Amino acid sequence: LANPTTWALTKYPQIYLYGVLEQIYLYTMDEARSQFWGQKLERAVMELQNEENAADFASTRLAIKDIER
Amino acid sequence: ALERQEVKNPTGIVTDIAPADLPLEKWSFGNNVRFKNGKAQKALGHTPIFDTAQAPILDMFPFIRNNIPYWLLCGEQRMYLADGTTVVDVSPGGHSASVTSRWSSGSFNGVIFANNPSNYPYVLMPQNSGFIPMPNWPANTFAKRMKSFKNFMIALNVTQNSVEMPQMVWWSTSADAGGIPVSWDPTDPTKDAGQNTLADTNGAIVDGVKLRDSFIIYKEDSVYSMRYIGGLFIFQFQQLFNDVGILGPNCAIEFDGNHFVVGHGDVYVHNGVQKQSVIDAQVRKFFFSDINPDNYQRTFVIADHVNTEMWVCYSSTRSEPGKHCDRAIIWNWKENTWSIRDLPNVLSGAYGIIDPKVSNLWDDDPNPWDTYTSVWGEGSYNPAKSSMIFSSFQDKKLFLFGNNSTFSGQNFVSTLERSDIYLGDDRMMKTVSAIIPHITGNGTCNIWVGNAQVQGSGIRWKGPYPYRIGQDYKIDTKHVGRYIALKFDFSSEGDWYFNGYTIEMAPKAGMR
Amino acid sequence: ALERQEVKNPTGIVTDIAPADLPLEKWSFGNNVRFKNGKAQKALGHTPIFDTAQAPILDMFPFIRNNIPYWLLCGEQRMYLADGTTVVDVSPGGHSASVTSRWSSGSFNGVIFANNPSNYPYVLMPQNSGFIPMPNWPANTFAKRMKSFKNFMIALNVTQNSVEMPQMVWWSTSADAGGIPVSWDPTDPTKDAGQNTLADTNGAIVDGVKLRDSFIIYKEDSVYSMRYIGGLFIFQFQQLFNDVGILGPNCAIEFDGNHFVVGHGDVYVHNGVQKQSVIDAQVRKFFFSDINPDNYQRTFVIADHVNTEMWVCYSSTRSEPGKHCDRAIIWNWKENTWSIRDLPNVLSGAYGIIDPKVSNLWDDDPNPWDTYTSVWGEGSYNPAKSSMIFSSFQDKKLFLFGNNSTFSGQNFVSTLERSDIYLGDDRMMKTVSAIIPHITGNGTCNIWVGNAQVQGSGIRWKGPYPYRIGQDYKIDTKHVGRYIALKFDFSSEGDWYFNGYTIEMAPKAGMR
Repeated sequence: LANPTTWALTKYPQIYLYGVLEQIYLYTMDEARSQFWGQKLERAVMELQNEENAADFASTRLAIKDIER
Repeated sequence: ALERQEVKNPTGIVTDIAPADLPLEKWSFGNNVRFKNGKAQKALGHTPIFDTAQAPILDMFPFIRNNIPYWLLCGEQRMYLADGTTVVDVSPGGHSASVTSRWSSGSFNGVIFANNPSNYPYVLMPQNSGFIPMPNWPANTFAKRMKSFKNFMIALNVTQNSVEMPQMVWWSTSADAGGIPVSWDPTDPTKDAGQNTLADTNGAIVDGVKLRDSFIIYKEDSVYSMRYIGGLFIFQFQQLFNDVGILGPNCAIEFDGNHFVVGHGDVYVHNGVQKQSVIDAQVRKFFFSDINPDNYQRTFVIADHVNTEMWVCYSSTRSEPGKHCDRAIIWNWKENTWSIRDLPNVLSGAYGIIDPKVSNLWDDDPNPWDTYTSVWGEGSYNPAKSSMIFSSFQDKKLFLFGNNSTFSGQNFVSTLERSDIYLGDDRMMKTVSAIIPHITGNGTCNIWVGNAQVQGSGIRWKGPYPYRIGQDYKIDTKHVGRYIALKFDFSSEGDWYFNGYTIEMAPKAGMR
Repeated sequence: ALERQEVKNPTGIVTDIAPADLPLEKWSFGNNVRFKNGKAQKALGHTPIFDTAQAPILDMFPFIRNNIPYWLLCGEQRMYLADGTTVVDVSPGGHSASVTSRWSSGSFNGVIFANNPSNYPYVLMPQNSGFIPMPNWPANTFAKRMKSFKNFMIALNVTQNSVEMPQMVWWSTSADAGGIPVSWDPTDPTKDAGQNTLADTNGAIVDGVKLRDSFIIYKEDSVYSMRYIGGLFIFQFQQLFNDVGILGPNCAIEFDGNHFVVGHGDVYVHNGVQKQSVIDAQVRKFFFSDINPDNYQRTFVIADHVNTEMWVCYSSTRSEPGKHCDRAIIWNWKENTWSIRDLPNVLSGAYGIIDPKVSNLWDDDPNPWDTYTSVWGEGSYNPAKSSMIFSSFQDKKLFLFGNNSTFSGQNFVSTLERSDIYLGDDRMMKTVSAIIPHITGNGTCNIWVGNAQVQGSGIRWKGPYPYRIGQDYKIDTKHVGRYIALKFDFSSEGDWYFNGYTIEMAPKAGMR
């Protein structure tokens, strides 16, 4: 309540919506829907991380092979 | 991945058994509906009739004279005779009738007799055009009830010479070959007129009704039977029941060789040998808690043979003391179902043939298409079927019940509600995706869906869903809950038949 | 992984059959509960009434006079008459009644008659305002029982000239039109008064009750019937039963054309042709082991037609000898169920219409919201329904049973217990994770869960679990055992309906 808005909510609300739904179905002790919504949330998180990783293609090669000897 | 449960032909209203234990084909609550042939339909509507007579009318009696129907309407001080076109006064003078002195009447030897407890009996012969005092009637004698049986006239609850006595049955001479009885003296041993006293209980004689070949006499706490045997005693008396009686006059009707009786604390049916209750375990507690304490004597029973129904009309607790009957419970004897209906403050009713005298034509038709209507061939007058007419004394009106679908122009609301449906699973949570009603006709209905978490506790309802009869297939919603409840609300200006529905549910949604 | 077993509408208490053999819908033990319409409800409460009359009251009789209810209270030495507002003495002088000389009374030809075995019969005419000794009554004659049948008065268990004959039926002359019988002499052959003796068994006449169109006479060991035939013999006598009798006066009631009788060692129902027991295999052994040996003559039966119940009131072994009835067993004749109730040391009771004369208003209401209450439209006076009134002689009190949910302010405890539930598996051990009750109303209940390892052996109980009616959905526990037992304890200050429950169990926990 003290912090109504964050960048995460304004960038991709599906993440928060799916997470809250999964938490709700965990609380109501339902198993199938909880797993379904957990998978949806995990897929959304993976999509966001993948989009971040492929933001710049040149930087992908670097920061991988450092100090071998 | 969508389950469906179908409810087929739910009829009747039951309020004694808890709603969670009722079968799926019953309604927990309702108002302004009828049940017939497995269908729930809109309650009958009333239209004004005989809108040309003056003064309030107390009682009505239909009959046929000269191959023409005629309704004899008893007023507070004068009679009237109606034929559907004109009202003719036929009263001899000024009577002293009131709401505490009601009218009894009938036919005997072709002579129409009428009587009230505050005047000498009056008769009408086929030759005369008005009533005359009954010949040979003893002076200073009044009879609370007067009836005709075989070739005799019988008086019940009689006062004489300023001393009253309610436990004497008085019968006159046989006087066959037409005419009226020539004497009423019981002391004469050369005639068959006589008296008897049914005095072994504190109750008083209330009414007497024919049944097959017997005359059933109802006291306040017991039921007796009278049979004609001729010989030296004419009549033979026999006690039938000692534990129940009757509530008041006009509270016992005959149908199919049985008697439907409204007693004190029970409503039963008997054939003179076996007696059994018909209101038990259905609406008994509800009915015997709604009677107005100050008016528990206007209750009366009427019969609809065409529809095979019995109407019990009474004054509910919603009305202030001093008003007449405003509510009715209707029992169907071919299906054993009960229904509740509102009444427009009536006092008495009658069942008989009536001609409203309404032209059909094409250019004299108010009440647009979606207002009841009948089949194409049927007209406004059907001599093969009877009709019900009620009288509102305080409002001075006469209502004919039947075709019209409005309360004399006004629109009413019909409701049907069921609650606590869980389909044998009282732990999981149901989803309820859609409701498919089976309604045929015209109009618009409103559907309410609610849920309850604990049996018998509060219910969280969801907003009304409109449904157009004949066009819409279903209504869409989403209501998670443990115990389901449905409510159907029908407006007016349309005729509809309702014969079941279907619930479409998504997979369950947990157990807390 | 959670099994569920639902028990729906358990009604009735059975103690004769071993609890392990009862169906799932029966209670092994209970106290202070009623069964109706498949629901178990709190027992009725009593409120003091007629708190303005002096001296103890022996017997009570309601009737209607001048269109108003009136209750005649026959006390130790003086009659009283009450109308709900004032008590008026009407006794002529000083009677000599006692607990061994009880009052009989009734109506005949509009005259109210009363009698006790130590005085000449007294009558009350409609004109007078007091009682008068019966005219034409023979001198030095006393009748233990006096009743009215058709147009005759009947005396039973009669003493005359200081010699008692306990097996005579004495009938007076027939009454014409009205008034009391003019003679009682049997020797006169010009009248129809007479006597008969039912002397073929050592038993004595105890009571006589009408049934349909015949008068049933009960002896201590046999049952006879009498019928009116007129002619030269007036009455015809017919023996019905020889193996059973009656326990005492006021131990036989009529309902639905049958007679419910409490005999010596049995409680049965008969229609005059076929007889069958209704207490066998349910509470027979329990009932005929609890009656106080020194007081097995105060037992009496009363009827509740509105609730369709029969109350047998007796003095249990818990009470010190010399006290009156304190316990009751109630039988429901529409569902064939038995229940046990406590009583506040009463001696006699009556069923009739009463007006408590209590204003409704808004600012005259004790008894806060969660104390029974009724529907919104109902008032304190309901003429359409009757009520039960009991009299406590030793405490000099009059109780009206009904609306109130407390024992005149005091709170009582209702219990319902079932034991030895194993659901067809008597080897493995059950877990029992939760109990879900189906209770609607207000108040708080306590639930006890126990287990037994050997059928009929001791039970290990668990601490009471509180349950708030209307809010809590279930109670959580963990109780491993072989045979399950449940107990429900209801306090007072609330009205509750109980119509089944559900057991939620985890997978079994081995076979030891």
